[PDB]
Amino acid sequence: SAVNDPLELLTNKGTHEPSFLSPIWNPIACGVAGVGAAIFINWGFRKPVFSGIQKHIAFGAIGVGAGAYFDQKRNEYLAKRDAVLRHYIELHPDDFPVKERKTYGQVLESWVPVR
Amino acid sequence: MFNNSSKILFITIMIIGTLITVTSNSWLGAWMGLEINLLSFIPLLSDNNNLMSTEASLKYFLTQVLASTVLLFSSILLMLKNNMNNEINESFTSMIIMSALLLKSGAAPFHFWFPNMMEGLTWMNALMLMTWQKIAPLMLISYLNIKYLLLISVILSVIIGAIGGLNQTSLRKLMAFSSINHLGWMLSSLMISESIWLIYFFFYSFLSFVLTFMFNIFKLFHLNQLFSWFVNSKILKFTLFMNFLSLGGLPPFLGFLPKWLVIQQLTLCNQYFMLTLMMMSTLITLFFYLRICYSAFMMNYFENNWIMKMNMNSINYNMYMIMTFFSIFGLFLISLFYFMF
Amino acid sequence: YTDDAVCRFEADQQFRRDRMVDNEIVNILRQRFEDCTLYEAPDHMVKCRPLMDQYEKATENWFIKYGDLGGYANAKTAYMKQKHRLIWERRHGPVGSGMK
Amino acid sequence: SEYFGGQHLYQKLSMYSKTLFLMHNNSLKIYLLLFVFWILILLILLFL
Amino acid sequence: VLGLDKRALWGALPLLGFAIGHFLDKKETERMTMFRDKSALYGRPAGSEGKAPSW
Amino acid sequence: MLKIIFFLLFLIPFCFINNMYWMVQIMMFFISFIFLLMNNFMNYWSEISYFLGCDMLSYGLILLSLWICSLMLLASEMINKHNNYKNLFLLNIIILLLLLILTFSSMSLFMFYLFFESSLIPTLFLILGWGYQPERLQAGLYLLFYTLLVSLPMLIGIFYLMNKIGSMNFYLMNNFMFNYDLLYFCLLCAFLVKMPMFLVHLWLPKAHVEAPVSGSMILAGIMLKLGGYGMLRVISFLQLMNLKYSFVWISISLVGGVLVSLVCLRQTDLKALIAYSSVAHMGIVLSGLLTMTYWGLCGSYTLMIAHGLCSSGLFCLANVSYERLGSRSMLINKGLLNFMPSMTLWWFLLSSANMAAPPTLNLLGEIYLLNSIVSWSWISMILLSFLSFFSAAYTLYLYSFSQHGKLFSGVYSFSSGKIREYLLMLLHWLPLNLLILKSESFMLWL
Amino acid sequence: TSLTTEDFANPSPKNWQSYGFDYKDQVEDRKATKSTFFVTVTLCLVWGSFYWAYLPDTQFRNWAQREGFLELRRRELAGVDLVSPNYVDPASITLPSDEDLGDTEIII
Amino acid sequence: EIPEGYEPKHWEYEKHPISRFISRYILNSDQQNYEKSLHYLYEENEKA
Amino acid sequence: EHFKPTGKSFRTGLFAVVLPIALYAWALKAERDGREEKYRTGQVAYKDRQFKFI
Repeated sequence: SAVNDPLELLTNKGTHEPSFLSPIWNPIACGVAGVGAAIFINWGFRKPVFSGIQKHIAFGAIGVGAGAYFDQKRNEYLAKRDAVLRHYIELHPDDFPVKERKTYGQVLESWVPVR
Repeated sequence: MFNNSSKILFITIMIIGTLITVTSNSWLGAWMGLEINLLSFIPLLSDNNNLMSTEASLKYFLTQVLASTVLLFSSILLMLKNNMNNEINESFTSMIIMSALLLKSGAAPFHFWFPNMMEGLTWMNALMLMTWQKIAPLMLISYLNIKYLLLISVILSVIIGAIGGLNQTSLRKLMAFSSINHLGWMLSSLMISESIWLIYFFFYSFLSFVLTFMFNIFKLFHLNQLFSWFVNSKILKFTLFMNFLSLGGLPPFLGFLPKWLVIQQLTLCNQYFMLTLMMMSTLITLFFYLRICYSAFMMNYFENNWIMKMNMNSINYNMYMIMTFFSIFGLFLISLFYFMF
Repeated sequence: YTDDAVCRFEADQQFRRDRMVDNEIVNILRQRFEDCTLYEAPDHMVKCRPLMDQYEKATENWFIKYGDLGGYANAKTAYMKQKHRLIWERRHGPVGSGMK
Repeated sequence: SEYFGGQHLYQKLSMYSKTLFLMHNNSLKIYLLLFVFWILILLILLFL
Repeated sequence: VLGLDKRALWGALPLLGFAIGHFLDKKETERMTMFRDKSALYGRPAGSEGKAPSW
Repeated sequence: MLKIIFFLLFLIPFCFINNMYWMVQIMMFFISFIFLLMNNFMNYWSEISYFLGCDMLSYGLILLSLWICSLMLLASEMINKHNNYKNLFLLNIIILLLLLILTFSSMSLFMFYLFFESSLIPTLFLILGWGYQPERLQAGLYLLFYTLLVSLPMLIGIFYLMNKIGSMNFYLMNNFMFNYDLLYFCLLCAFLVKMPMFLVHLWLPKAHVEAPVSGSMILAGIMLKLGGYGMLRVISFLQLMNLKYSFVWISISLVGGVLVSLVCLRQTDLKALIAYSSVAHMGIVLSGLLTMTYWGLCGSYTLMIAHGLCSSGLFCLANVSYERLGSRSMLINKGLLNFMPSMTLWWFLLSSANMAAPPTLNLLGEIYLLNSIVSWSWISMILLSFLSFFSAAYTLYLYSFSQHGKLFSGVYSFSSGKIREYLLMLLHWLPLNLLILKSESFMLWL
Repeated sequence: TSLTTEDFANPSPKNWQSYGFDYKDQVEDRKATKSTFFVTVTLCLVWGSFYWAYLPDTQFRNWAQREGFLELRRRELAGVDLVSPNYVDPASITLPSDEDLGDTEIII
Repeated sequence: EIPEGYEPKHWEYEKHPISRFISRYILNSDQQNYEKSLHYLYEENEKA
Repeated sequence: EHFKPTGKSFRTGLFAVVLPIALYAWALKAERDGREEKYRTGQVAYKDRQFKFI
């Protein structure tokens, strides 16, 4: 629409579809991190890197669990953040007034003649 | 917490002392917590096997006693004129409080005692001093809102902290000058926010927590010892030293993320000139870090040959290797962190 | 609008496609004068002269439109050159006559 | 080009690192005295 | 003539990365479907449209 | 685009398995072939994937790296011959390549910077790890500290652009034109260093002379282009400011090119001479780039591709000679036509390309920068004549002096050229010619 | 040793000369040479250059030339200048009248 | 000439049979890259 | 190691690069400014503009 209402801009509509890697990147990233961290420990102790896979599974499992938990909390923090902005906009409609959208017909800015 | 049950106590009472300061709703309450913290650190710091250690126990005591003394002096004076824990418009009486706190933390103009007491500390002692003891002082400075005094300390901190460090060879003394520089970044981050400072401090402690262990686990105290240090896989030694680069804040590693968020906020607040002096001065800090990496990046050395073997503690090394892994690959986990938004 | 990018992106690509068509409509006209000079020599001056007149006019119109923008020329820049050109025309008359 | 470049800059930076070393090679009293001087100036400005 | 041996059998792992890499971005294009057959330069005529969308 | 990235990532473990040095390049060459099939790009960004796209500009530079980074493995067979931490060496290149691919394939300015410098550290390990001469330290710092000193201030200039544009994406930036004088210096003095400009080139002769053969390839091959590529993206919204200070840069680079060519004639080291030849041509690239005209932009993109392949090529030959004669000085290296006559052919073709000889892709780009510069000002014809004249004066001296005369006397017996070396040289030069046929693609990025 | 006139005339298939790809295992050295040639040449240069030549018209340069002819014929017949000097028609534009400008710098 | 109301598939727009094959099974149609770019610029503009 | 700003070196370096750069950078600025002034003033009709295609 021709209007610039800041509250409209913030408000979601559900049109956006989050990417495929979005709901899995933090779990999978931590899971790989846990395993890789376990790989150092054996290497640091000059043990066969895949010896004692128990520790790999634990670190991988612990990584996934922690990743999912913190990812769950992340969205609440983001959801709350926009909620704050939307509420603050509503309280001060004067400081965020609706502005009209100019088009290039009604403006004359400079250009840079390279020559 | 290394030798006896008594050392366990002093560590805890240090935690209680720091907490009392940062949870206190008045200057007087805050000052008490500093006194609690003072005597929790000295016994941990004093050991009579070393002629040097007792000297360290002294310089710290005289400095901290003076700091708390002058700190209490101004706080009484502050509420003698305002009758509130807070000053409506900052003035000289609030500056005096700032001066004490900076000396309490060894900022640039009053840092002299801080490296000069690092000769006679064990590595585990230096970590407690470098990281934890800087919590209470710096956290109270967030209350005071003087700009030029705080601004001056930053400019001198990064400069003195860097240039002084070039000339050292003692790693304990080198890290002190390195820590003074990171202190400069905090105070810069402290005039803009705290959440950055809380984030930045946590990362700073993380990296120092790592580098201290590597020296502590292998008891290295001088640059020469790095070259003489024996490791089975020169690849392994090469990778352990790649933590210094993170401490230098290079972006491929985790240690830059802290520096990065401090610039995305300082720049947002139009403090462009400060960043020039700071970031430029960090290069000199990055320099002597590379002087340490001379013992790792080149990877075939002339070394003494009466050692074939590495003798190391497991649990410290076990925790050190985990911490090192993130210190090199910790960047891709910025996605997870939700404390910057 | 000054805030939407898809509509700007739509026009920038359209401007670029039209630029190619207009770049080489000049090229075709050059090839005509190119070919007449080879198909009409030795008496080619009389016959290529009209073709070159078509060519030189096209170049100027080409240079009035896309000229002096350099690389990064885009729909916005080309249109804004036109707005400034027209303002100068009504005030100082056609270019080449100088200002008043 | 390297007079204003590196080799001189290092020769200057190292020269200052020498000077800061001597400034750190003093008794503990001097540094505290420096602090007290700073306090006294702030107190004097307070009366004004 | 290739002069390849059993060691190249490990090559399947990098080829595994190729297919996984191909799959994701292909999955990404299926997330790009809000100007699909709607832009002014390729948008379908209003009415009596093809059943299957182009690309 | 992710097809490339995940291919490289899963090739990382090949560094760890033993006797996999040669199986790596094939995976590195094969991916170039796969990447070579997916050319359907345009001026605007294409094949979006979460933040990774590619236009015609980024494509050629990416494909150049894959080719060059693949030749690094061929050139540095000595690392395999002496098992000199080859596994670590391989991991350095695979990491380094990934940083490059992301750097060019990044769609947002902040990312470009994020991987811009990050590629440096893998290069820095390369110099110290595998360099012979003791000076790799004193040349290791120059590469690191010239770059960091001018890249850190660039980071501020990047963030200051969010608070105005609100984003980093390149297309959205072009809609703005900024007027602040310092901002201009915080996004070009950082790239003018890495080009390099004549007065701030002091790191280039040190890094190239001391770095190993492979490090010489990538330093001369892709690092000098990241400065050039960066400029092509950020003069779009510095057009107005570019007009007030361009004449400073054009004069310095043009006069800088001439003066360096004389410096080339007074060199006596093969590695030094080739490195100083890089500054000479890079002066023309930068000069035409700042002219901002359609020709100067397309030409600059072309020459960066061509020059990288050539200068990378010429570093092969210096390594071949150095490997046997043991010394890189011109006095030692004489009359090599009488030891390795088959080699001398490749010396000529790569040398000839460096002096803008036809039908190479190098001459196509150089014709264009020359056009833009002349159009910029007819006074530029003076040195632009000198620079093109002297740009052959040292090339002949490089080729003729090292190949023609009577053989050295003290040299001890050494092996003759091997098939690996010849195959390496062909892959450097042969594309540099055939690319002229399809300059359609690697020219019109605008 | 003291090799003979036939040890030089009866080449021993025992020692071997390396093609620069390996110096220890003879079959390995030939094996790397063969595979490296195949990809670098038989695929990257032969198949690559072939595929390049038949690449579809992706820059819309061949397409333009078709427009440059059709577009030229239509407008050479239509009594319009062969290249329009206006990005949009001047009459469609709405100039800001002089009082609006207020001394704004105008450039050509 | 294009029939009155016929929509060609993108590969129909080229002459040589090999070029038809590449554009049909080896490369993304020009429409696809054009219309993905529109989406991405739309979302990116919403950031700012 | 054996360099010193001895005046002879400065005098050598001064005329060597700095003035050729300065004098010639001045010439470029001068010539373009004169040429630019005509264009801004509107002196040159689009018929007569050189390097139309550059």
